[PDB]
Amino acid sequence: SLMERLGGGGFSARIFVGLNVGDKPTYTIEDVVKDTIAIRKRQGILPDASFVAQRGVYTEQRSGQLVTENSVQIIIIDLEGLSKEDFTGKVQALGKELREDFKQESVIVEIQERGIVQDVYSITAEWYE
Amino acid sequence: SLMERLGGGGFSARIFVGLNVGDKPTYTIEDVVKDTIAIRKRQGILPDASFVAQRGVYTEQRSGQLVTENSVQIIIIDLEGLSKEDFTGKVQALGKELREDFKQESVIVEIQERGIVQDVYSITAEWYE
Amino acid sequence: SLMERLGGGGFSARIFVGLNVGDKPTYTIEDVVKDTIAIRKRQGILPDASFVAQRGVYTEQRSGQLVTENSVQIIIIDLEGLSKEDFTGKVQALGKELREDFKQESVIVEIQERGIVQDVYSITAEWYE
Ligand SMILES: Nc1ncnc2c1ncn2[C@@H]1O[C@H](CSCC[C@H](N)C(=O)O)[C@@H](O)[C@H]1O
Ligand SMILES: Nc1ncnc2c1ncn2[C@@H]1O[C@H](CSCC[C@H](N)C(=O)O)[C@@H](O)[C@H]1O
Ligand SMILES: Nc1ncnc2c1ncn2[C@@H]1O[C@H](CSCC[C@H](N)C(=O)O)[C@@H](O)[C@H]1O
Repeated sequence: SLMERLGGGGFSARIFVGLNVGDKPTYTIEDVVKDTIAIRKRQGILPDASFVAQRGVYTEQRSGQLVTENSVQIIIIDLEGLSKEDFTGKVQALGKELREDFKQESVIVEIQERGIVQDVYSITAEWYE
Repeated sequence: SLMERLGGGGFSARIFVGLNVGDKPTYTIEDVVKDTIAIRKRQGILPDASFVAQRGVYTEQRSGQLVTENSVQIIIIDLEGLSKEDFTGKVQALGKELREDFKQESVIVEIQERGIVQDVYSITAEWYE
Repeated sequence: SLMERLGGGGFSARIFVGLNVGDKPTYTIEDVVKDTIAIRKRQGILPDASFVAQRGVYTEQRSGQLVTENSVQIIIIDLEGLSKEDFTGKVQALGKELREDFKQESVIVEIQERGIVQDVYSITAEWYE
């Protein structure tokens, strides 16, 4: 076998997507897998990724209620050697669309370069209050 | 949606908690979720976290027996902008209490700052020998 | 309890192993656990590790087909204080053997030092074309 060293700037990302809508369990990990594939295909990017099922604990921003849900940790290693701006923008757009598609108040996105965190973002719904 | 960049020094932690007591499967991931919520509430800290089910392999320290168990990886991203000392101390106290509550010989704690590991600790029972 | 700070250069690794052979679901996480234990024992290294079940999305290299499979993320924290070369070589050998044992086209290996990625490798089958 060949020991192919990955090129590029070593970008990766983690996205956390919950599966409750409010306090109601609603979605499944496979829903997130399929939606992520669909989004990334429309970006023209290699969709390859890992999806980890989790239990998540989250404090709702508006009410302060503490909720426990199933959630998904999406792990993306850039295998295409994208620029920082290209990779970051495509991951941010994916996170923003996942938030909409799953009716989420927040989606958390973490961008890394050689494992060093460049940015952690909370993508937050602007539902009118 | 709003792309809220997380503030603070970028602290996060990982805690590994096994669910065997010795070679006996005993606990579940939901037990760890509930206990973690309870501990963190008593700390006055936001409990929000992710919990990943795993299979773990561990060599017992006293006997050298190799055990395979279910285990839990707790992932904590600091969203409150705590100081290094505050966050580190609260994570260490959580790990220490989890070790007691689940009758564990070891709990592993990893503290990161912008993804760079600051400390890896094994919290080890002092059972008399 | 004792708060034992881990020594060494802080090496760790992640290995991603799929459970499809081509487009056919074939293996299970427990197969990977058992094979990893067996390999690491023959290396004379402490086998201790964590194994995370995942859903994985992968583009096949030769055909371009997009496949969704179950997969396993192996997380290895070096607790023995190995040298960089020793740890890296033993993780690479484990990844290479896992690729063979599970009839995989690719296995992904990531080596970290204090969380900073030193290398990401794709271990790729040289099946004759
Ligand atoms: N501080 C933190 N550290 C680690 N994981 C966290 C976290 N805050 C949230 N998470 C993870 O992020 C997931 C989604 S956050 C909450 C989503 C919710 N359903 C909504 O509508 O907004 C959680 O389930 C948890 O797995
Ligand atoms: N070197 C290593 N690298 C990665 N994960 C490890 C590890 N050593 C232990 N772990 C993880 O840490 C978990 C708990 S360690 C063993 C706990 C045991 N039940 C006790 O009573 O002490 C394991 O199940 C495994 O998931
Ligand atoms: N770019 C990427 N980012 C994150 N995870 C990835 C990835 N590419 C692959 N993976 C992970 O790596 C696993 C194995 S890669 C594909 C293995 C396949 N069965 C083969 O025979 O080659 C996938 O299931 C996925 O979990």
